[PDB]
Formats: sequence, C-alpha cells, structure tokens
Amino acid sequence: VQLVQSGAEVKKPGSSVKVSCKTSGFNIEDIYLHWVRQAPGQGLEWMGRIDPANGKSNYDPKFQGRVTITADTSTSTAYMELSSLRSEDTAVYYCAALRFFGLDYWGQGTLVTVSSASTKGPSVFPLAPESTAALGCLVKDYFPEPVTVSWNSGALTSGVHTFPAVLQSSGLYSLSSVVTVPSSSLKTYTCNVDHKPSNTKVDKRV
Amino acid sequence: LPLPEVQCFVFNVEYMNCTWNSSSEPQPTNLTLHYWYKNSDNDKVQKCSHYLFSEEITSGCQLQKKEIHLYQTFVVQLQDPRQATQMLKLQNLVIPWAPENLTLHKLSESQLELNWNNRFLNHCLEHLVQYRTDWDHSWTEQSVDYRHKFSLPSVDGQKRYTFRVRSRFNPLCGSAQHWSEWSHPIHW
Amino acid sequence: EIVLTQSPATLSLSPGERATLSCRATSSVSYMYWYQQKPGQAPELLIYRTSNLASGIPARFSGSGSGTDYTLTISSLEPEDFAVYYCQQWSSNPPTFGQGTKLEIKRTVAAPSVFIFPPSDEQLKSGTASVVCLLNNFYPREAKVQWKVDNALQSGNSQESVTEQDSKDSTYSLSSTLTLSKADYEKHKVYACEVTHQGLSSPVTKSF
Amino acid sequence: VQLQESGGGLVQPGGSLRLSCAASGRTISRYAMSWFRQAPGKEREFVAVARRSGDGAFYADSVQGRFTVSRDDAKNTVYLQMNSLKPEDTAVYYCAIDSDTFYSGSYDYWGQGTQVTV
Repeated sequence: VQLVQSGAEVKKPGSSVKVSCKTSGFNIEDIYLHWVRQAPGQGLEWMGRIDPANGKSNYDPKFQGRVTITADTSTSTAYMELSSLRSEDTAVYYCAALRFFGLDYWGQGTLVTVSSASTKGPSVFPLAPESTAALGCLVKDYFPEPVTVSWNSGALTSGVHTFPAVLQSSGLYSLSSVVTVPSSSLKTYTCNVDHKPSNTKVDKRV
Repeated sequence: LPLPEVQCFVFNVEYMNCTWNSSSEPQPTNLTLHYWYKNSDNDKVQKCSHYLFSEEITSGCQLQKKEIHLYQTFVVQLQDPRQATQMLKLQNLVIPWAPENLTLHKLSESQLELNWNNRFLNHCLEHLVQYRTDWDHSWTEQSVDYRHKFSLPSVDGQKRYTFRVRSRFNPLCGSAQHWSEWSHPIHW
Repeated sequence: EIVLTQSPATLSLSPGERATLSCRATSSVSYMYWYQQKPGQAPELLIYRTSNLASGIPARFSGSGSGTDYTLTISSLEPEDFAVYYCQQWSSNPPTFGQGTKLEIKRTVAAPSVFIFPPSDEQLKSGTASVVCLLNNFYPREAKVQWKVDNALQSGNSQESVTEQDSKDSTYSLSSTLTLSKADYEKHKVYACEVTHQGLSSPVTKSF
Repeated sequence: VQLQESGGGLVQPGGSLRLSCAASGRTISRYAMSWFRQAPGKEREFVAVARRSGDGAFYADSVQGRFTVSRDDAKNTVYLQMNSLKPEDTAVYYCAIDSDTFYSGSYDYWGQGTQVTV
C-alpha cells in the first residue's frame, strides 16, 4: 500500500508540469486523492482533490484556472498538471489519499523547480581567515540542486556544517560548507564538491 | 440460506484477518468482502484486495495496519456475486501476540518472579499466568494486571515449575474476550 | 477560506515535558486534523476528528477543542516528537492547513562563535567578491547579523542561511554572505560583521 | 527605560536568593528581559532570559536547574530565583531589556545591578 510519484522536474517559467501518483495496495477509485504542495521552507498548501471513481475534481481557488487533476482507473494512477509555471511554483507536490479518516496515505513528494537558468557546474572558492579555527569552501553559481560536499574524502565529519543553498538573484544557487578545526592542526584540508547534474567534481584545497 | 459469518480478528493491532466458511454453500462461490467504517470521512466502501484462498475459494481477507481503526465501528459486508453485514468493535477483537522473552528471577528461595516482554503496550494487556507442577498437573491460573510481574511467594526447588503466559486486550484499552496464544512454557 | 493560526510559531521544550499546540480558526469548524512532518519526509496524520489517534500513533498524543479553538497535547516529549505539526480543517471548502508549529529542542543558551572570511583571489579575478560571516554553535536560533562596510550599514547586499538543529548538541549555525562587484569591493577598505544574540551582552564584531 | 535591580545580599552556600528587576519607562509585555552576571575577576556572562509569556525562559549552562526567571508583567518586574547558590555565583547581576521583539538580543537599556556574594 503505497503512493509512488514521478521524479523531480526542473521546468522553465511559462511551461507546464505533470506530476503522476500511482497507487498500489488498494483501488484508486475507492479513495479520494488530494494534491497538496509545500514550498521550500513553507507550510502545506492544498491544491485540489479528485474522486477517481466519478472523475470529479475540486480545485483550490488559487489554482482554479491553472491546475488540472485527472485519474486513470485502468492504470490506477492520477495526474496533476500545473500550467503557466512561475518561479513561485517551485515546491514539493504530494499526493495524499483519503481512505477512512483524514489524509491516511501520502506520496513521497515530487520536487518541481521552476527556473529559467540552465545546468551550470559549481564554482568552488576557498574560505579561509581562537584555539579552534574555521575553514570552508564557497560553492557558487551552480544549477540545479543538489551539490554533495565532503571534506578530506569523508575523513572530516565532526565540525562540518554545510548550509542549505540560497537561490541568488541571478537564478543560480550558492552554499557554503564550513569545517571547524583546531588552529594548531592547520594537516591539509580539502573540500570535494560533486555536482552530478553537470557531472562536475572539484577538489579544492582551503 | 444464510451467508457464513465473518470472524474478524486483529493481531497485535498489526493486521486483521477476516475469515468465513464458504464450504457451507452447495455451489462453490467466490464471496466478496466490502468493509468500511461508520461516520468516516470516506463514504465509499473498501473492496478487499488481499484475499485469502482456501480449497480454491475465497476463505477470507487480510487488512493492514493503516486500515485498523480501533474504537470505531467496523462494518463488514459479505456479498454474494444476498448480503451479510456485521457491525464490529475491533477493540473487542484484538488478539495480542504471545508474550515473549519469559524469564524467572529468583528473588528469594520461596519467591519466584516471572517476567515477560510483550510485543504490544503493556497497559492495554492483562495477562494470565498458568503454572504447573509435576504433581499439580492442573495448570494453576493467576490473572495478572497490566504490570507484567507474577510473584509466586511459595515455590519449591525440588518441584519442576513450568510457566506459560497468555495476554489479552483487556480491560483498559478494550474489552476483548479472546485470549492470546500461549507462550512457550519455561521450566525451572 | 477558514484561515488557521497555529501558536506558537516555534515551541522549544526539552524532552520529557508536555507540549501544547493551539489552532484557532476564523470560523467554526466541525473537526481538526493534525499532521506531523519530519524534515525530508511527507506529512503524517496523528489526530483525526479532533480527538482520535491515527494508526500507529503513540498514546502521548492527545487532541481536544471545539468551535475555533483546538489544541494538540503531547504529555511527554521524545526525540522523535520534535517535528513540524500542521492543523487542518475539512468543514469548509477548500481544505486549509495551519502554517505549522515547529517543535524545537530546548537546550541551554550558547553565544554564536563568529568568524569572517574575505573573498579569495580567484573570485576577485572572476569579477565578484563574497565576504562570509559564520556563526557557529548558537542556541537559540534568533540572531542578527549586519554588515558594517567602512562603518556603513549595508542593506540588500547580504543573504543568510541557517542549518537545522544539530543532532549531537541541538545548536544552530548561520552563514551570511555579502556579494559585491570587484569595483565596489575595492572602493572600501574595512569589512566588518557585527552580530547580536540573546546570549551576548554586547555585539560581537569581526573585521578585516 | 530605567531598570532597577534589588534583592542582592550575602547568602550562605547552598542558599536561595530572589532578585527583582523593575522597569520604569516602558512596558515589558512586548520585550524579552535578560539577566547577566559579571564576576569581579571575570567578564560579563549571560545568566538567563525571560521571553514574552508563553515564549519560554532560557538559561545558561552554569545556572541550568537552579535558577528560574519569573515575569510579572502587571508590575513590569522580572524576578530571578537562585537555589543551591555556590561561591562561583558571587558576582554583580545586571538586567537588560531586549529592544527587538524578535529576540535578536538588542540590549539597549541596562540596569544598575546588585552584588550577590556567596
């Protein structure tokens, strides 16, 4: 008994995104399938609902013109299509199921990132200046998320703080990965940045 | 002819097995099961998906954990593809798993404290400890409350004491009258 | 829509205490539903129909309320109880969620360790300069970072990013980046980051 | 604001003391109220903060489990109750008001302080 959604999609503004939710362990037409989105670092936001048995869909007035929720009982899969995509539509879209009480079952969530930027490799800049000093690597100007950051190929895991990426005004992402080490040990320290969406691997000595 | 009665049983509030005796029908028929809850947010009855098959015919159904809402009325409907509807309180049908990790602690020479680890919340369960002696062949019963500690104050080292415990969903969280299966007896 | 307001916005309590979360609705609703979202996971129903526990929810959770005012109670807090809770309604169309109450771990107050990083030479060669201010291991979360470029307040040139509460010590770390052009970076000489926190008697400044 | 501290005095080790910070000039109902201590041989150290009613009360590691900050908003007063006092607690206690309603530690108005000797 699961709801399996499609993978994350990077879309451009003005386009449309179709998120799918395939149900297993019960009948699609025997439940009510709701669509709820959550913006990054924001609360849950209900988008719409559908009774797969009858095909009737109810939409939140915010998306009443843009979202369309459909169902296929033969394949037991529902779709939510959001058109006229905007950068405000970057969010994780969940399919929830009402079977007995409340939203019993939830999908894992599909991340839809709406941005006009194209895939760019990260630029790693060394961040260098107490008995304990701090070293870091500035991952800048990459698209899309995520960037995997390691220190000394996994040797450093104690004082490593990797900060969540902040979307720049230019549409690219920036994060900083900081390690905190004793000043006496200043041992070589290296930041390894792996950006798979651009197939980039940078080993920077800080 | 009346439809066979559905005997639903919840096991440790993990899964529910519902069964019926379809052999009573002269013509082998694959009886269908539709279940739901009264006063639920979903008005559409649920069709059974995990069917149990015996003698090449539907003998029952199995429901998973997220379908089991105790303290709410469970309505089961056996439909002939003539319907039989049963209104049930799963709180009175929960059959716990047998107590596990039975262990005797010799607090004193004459005192024996039997302790067992149950696979469900101890407060919801009342236990029944049966102890047997080589001479006392009849299994002496002492019901024990939610506190799973049975302290016999009069024991004999010569006597080969055997202990076995069966839990029940009673009475704090539900009034189930179906005792659990006996645990593996432990000897002393 | 029936707007649901959830208080407090953040609830910092140590494990073992009792947590009370309040939902108030603009209009009366028949029931309240409660959902628990862990970081990186989908929401999970706890309370349905204002009092009833969902499947698999431990007995610590309780719900009560009527009309507009509803409350979710956790008699004892546990490590797996510190999450974001959402109150939801179905009485009026459309369904509405609360903005969420983050249940936080309450440790002792730790003043932020402040470090300053100037831009590297390579970044200047590219054509941009980013100055980084790092606050390390501070609790509570609320801290203020301001940029004193040549003793002048900078507004709109900085971006702040804070990590989640650390698992080991339940503290926070914050990073504030100041982005300037190379020309603007070379116009000034002294770059300072001044930090105010509740654990600090006076603001801590780090400059280069 | 004119914060005034009172209640300081000599206390035997392991005793209990109560300190009061009265605010004259602004109402404390909207601001956090913090207690700091300064030892004669040390620098100023954060002791505790009483935030707005319902927003919690936070303490330093040293005073955790002994000190408690109470908040009488009607009288515009903030109290610090010390139990199991130690000789390390001998210091001058000052009281400050966090001008930021968002609890960013903007201490603009400080108090005169009271010497507590253990």
